[PDB]
Amino acid sequence: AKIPIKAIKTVGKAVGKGLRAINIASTANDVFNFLKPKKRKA
Repeated sequence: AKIPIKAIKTVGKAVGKGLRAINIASTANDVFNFLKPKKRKA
């Protein structure tokens, strides 16, 4: 049916936001620990 380009783009958008969601979630991890100097106390 008339829905090719929008078909591949639609799926590409899913995997695109899905893979990224895992990325922004992956970067948030290392980062979440990146701002943790040796301080420890307070």
